[PDB]
Amino acid sequence: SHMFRKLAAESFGTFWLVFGGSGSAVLAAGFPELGIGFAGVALAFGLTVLTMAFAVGHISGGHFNPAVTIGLWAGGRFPAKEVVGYVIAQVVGGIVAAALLYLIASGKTGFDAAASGFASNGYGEHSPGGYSMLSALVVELVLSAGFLLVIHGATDKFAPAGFAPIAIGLACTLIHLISIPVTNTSVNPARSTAVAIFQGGWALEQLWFFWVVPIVGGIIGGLIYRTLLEKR
Amino acid sequence: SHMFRKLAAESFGTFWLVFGGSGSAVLAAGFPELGIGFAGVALAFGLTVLTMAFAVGHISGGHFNPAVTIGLWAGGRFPAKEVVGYVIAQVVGGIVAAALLYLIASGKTGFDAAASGFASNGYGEHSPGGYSMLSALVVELVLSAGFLLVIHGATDKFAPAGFAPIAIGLACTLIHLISIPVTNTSVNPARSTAVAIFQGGWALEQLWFFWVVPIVGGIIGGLIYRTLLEKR
Amino acid sequence: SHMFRKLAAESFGTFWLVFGGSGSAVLAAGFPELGIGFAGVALAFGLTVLTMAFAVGHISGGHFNPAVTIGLWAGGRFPAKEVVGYVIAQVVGGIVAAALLYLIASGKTGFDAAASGFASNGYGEHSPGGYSMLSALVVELVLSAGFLLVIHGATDKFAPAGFAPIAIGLACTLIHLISIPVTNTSVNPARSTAVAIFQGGWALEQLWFFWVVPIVGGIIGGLIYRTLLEKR
Amino acid sequence: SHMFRKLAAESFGTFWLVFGGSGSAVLAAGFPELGIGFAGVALAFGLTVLTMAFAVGHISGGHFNPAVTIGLWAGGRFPAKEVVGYVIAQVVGGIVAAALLYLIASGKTGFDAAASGFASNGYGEHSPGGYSMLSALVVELVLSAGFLLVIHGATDKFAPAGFAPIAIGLACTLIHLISIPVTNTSVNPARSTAVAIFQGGWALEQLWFFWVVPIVGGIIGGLIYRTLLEKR
Repeated sequence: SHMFRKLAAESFGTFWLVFGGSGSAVLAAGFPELGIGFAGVALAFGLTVLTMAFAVGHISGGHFNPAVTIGLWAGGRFPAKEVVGYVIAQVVGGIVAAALLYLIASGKTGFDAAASGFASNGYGEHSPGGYSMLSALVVELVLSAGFLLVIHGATDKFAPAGFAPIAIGLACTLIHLISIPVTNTSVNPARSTAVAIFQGGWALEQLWFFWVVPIVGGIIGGLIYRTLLEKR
Repeated sequence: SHMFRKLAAESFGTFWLVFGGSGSAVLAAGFPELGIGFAGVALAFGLTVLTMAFAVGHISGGHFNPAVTIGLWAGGRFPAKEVVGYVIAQVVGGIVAAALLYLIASGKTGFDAAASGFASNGYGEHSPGGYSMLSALVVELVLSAGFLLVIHGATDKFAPAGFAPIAIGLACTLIHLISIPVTNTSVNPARSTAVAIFQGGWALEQLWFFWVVPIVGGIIGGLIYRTLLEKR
Repeated sequence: SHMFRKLAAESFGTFWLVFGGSGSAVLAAGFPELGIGFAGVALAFGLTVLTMAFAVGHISGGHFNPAVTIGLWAGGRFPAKEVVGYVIAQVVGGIVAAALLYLIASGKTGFDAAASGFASNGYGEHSPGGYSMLSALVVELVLSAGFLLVIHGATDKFAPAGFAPIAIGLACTLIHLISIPVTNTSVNPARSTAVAIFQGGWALEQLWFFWVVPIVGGIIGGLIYRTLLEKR
Repeated sequence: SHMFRKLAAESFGTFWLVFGGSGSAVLAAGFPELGIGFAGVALAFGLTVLTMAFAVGHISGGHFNPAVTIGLWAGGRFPAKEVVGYVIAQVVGGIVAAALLYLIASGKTGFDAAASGFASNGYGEHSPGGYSMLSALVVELVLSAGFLLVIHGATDKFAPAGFAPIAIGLACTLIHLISIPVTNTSVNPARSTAVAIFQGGWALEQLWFFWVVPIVGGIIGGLIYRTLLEKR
């Protein structure tokens, strides 16, 4: 319940998320004949939220995501003052994991961080299924809103205590099963930023998208729970 | 505990279910070499129930399904008066998600909502494994009954509190692992309706089946728990 | 807490298990290009235990398995008098599901219940990987023991209440991930019996094995928890 | 709460882990056309921790891992005196499972424990993806630290009671989704030791690595939770 340690929890959580989620995508998804595919990456991603929320959610609330922190503010749960420190902690944490991951990935003949996307988020060409920008937009907006509708509900007063990390993490596996072919799935501006810095080309130029669209998405989910469903 | 907000919860839950479940099937199941297959779609489907039940089950009970609402009435848990509003909320919610999904899917060269089924439920030709009508019937009846036998038991007085969304959602992954090759799996009349409206052809003509057969199925499960297992 | 209803719970649980587990194996495991494989069947199997234990475990204890009932007796948890009724309830339940399943499977051109094993358990030729009898024995004995070491521990006094259906069901997914290539996995004499009656040939002649070996296995697990780990 | 029985719990837990995790890898991962792949093995591995922690964690704490026991000491949770007995119990348990597994695997024509690695951990050639030693190091250090950051947090005073076996086991599935292509994943010095003794060649010579690197890794995670995040 001291801020220095709350920021440490958040930096570590987002770290776990970016190391785990992206590590599975770069290291294991495509491994020939025995690789884990998109369903594997979705699972890893959502177990980074669930393990860490159980571990450090009781210290920080376990946001691990700028879009979650900003949406908790929108829905009346996080004070405007603590927002910016969390976002930075998260972004920092994610950068370190993505650099550690890069050093790992390059331990193998042929690794092209650039020519493989390095699990970066993108739309259009740099969409893995080649979905246009309007497909990228509508999917992140809907999925960020929803994501926050889950965090808000799961951690509500009259939501039986203890289970929110299960609700929230699995909602993060769900969201990846849905949107990977479309954008590789962000709904986390700090996840996109980590790997974009190591794809070095096309990722960095579409980055802004995955900062604007998840956040707007998550405010909306916060607004929908706050005004519609919470009262009571 | 106001009805307007309870209907909002239900519309949103069924929305999540149709966006998630169907979105995974249309967007990710068949993606070449890395796609999530039938086991992926089953998982997504059952995480739409579990996240949303945790999130909004404490507001509405989190039915998200006409067949569940009608079966809760049969087993003595939902009053006849509130049934019709829930069913409509659910059906509406599902329609919006299925339209949003359609706009997403069409962001990609080659998308034929019609020639691909758009994850609609069907029997005979329009059964993915080509199972006859009697296979379609017996599987939905058994699986709807069972589904409701789980909801009834999991949310029973003497069922330790908190865990029903886990029981109920996973029962929804289970049911999809079983029946997808047979009918693409409905046991949800509001799920079938959402996508059927966008397959535009063969789906709409078999629709009625997936309204009659899940409901009958779910009343039966409600009746079996009510008279057999609840008393005590 | 009346016996007639406790037997109904057990018949229904074992029913769910045999319909689900085997239904996934016969209907979905091998479906070309999108099928769920051995990992899918393992999951379905273990979600039949978890949903039903949550649903009817509070009525019966949710054994769903002759080897579990007989091992609960060994470890001092189930009285010798109630054993035989449970075993029969379980076996009956399983027979009905396996017949319903058969009617479903035959709704499709080419279905050979006999030439495909119908997910029956077997050793030697009728082992899917062709493991000898000594491989069949050691795997079921170890896995039945373990299974019961989990039921005993998970439902122990000083095991925090509520979570045993998660522990026990997932132990049932685990056990299938391990042993499917070896014997298709029984550790449930009532599961083997259900489908063996519909494979009609080689299954019925190896049946006895999967009645003797799981039970011995589960008594041992009961004995190991009772004398070693419970006291205290 | 007697030591003889606490050592029995630990020997049995590590046993389950090595039988399950490795059994899935040797028996099921590569089975042609229906095998469970790396995502299957990751799941089995992490369900050995979760079932056993639920089962025997309330007796011992359910460490099942020298690196976990040594890291619990570092983070101030396990007394230095009880460390060595646990490590040996764990190592013994694991040896027995790995021998039982070997007898199982050899029940099939063609089984070469040596030419197949027998799911042993290795770096360089004997890395399944051919990742250099510096990739092996950084991945285990990060993943052991993290692993212990999860155990510490999940079992913390102010972590709602009951859920730590879910947090901890799933963190063990996560860690395998990440690192299998790189080293087959150890973060468990007692897991590596079990199978290394049966690969008989290259495993035994790289062994030391997977004793030094996980432990250092897990002390660090213990140190990071102790000094940074616990106070309060």
